Amino acid sequence: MNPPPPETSNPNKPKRQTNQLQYLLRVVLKTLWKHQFAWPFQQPVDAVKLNLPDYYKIIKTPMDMGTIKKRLENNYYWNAQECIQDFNTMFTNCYIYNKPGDDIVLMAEALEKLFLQKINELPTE
Ligand SMILES: CN1C(=O)c2cccc3c2C1=Cc1cccnc1N3Cc1cccc(C(N)=O)c1
Repeated sequence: MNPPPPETSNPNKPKRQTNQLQYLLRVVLKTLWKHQFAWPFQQPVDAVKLNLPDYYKIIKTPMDMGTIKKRLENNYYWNAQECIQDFNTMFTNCYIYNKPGDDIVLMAEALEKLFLQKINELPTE
């Protein structure tokens, strides 16, 4: 059964736009989105649809690139490190819910490498 998805707006949280956050949307997220292994990570896990009633019994801080995309579009984040933390949470959730060698884990591993390649150098202020 599904919890509400993570928030993509929060009016008591201050917003910011930075060159690095713009890059995280235009380059990092929008490029990873197109990778052949991106599809599991483009939306919150629908545990009812996928018949994973344990998913949210294990994963307590869910995160996905659909949520990240919407947060970037809303200027939800204060800085690039906050957004990077959401990507890292998404990858780590996959490793936590699954185990080494699983197909979904191989997909996350490849996407994580591409993510790190792209954030290795960010634009400056
Ligand atoms: C983030 N996420 C998981 O952690 C996870 C664990 C098991 C199953 C899924 C996911 C998943 C996202 C997901 C999104 C859309 C449709 N289905 C999803 N699936 C199907 C799948 C993907 C790859 C391999 C298998 C398999 N068991 O071979 C099954």
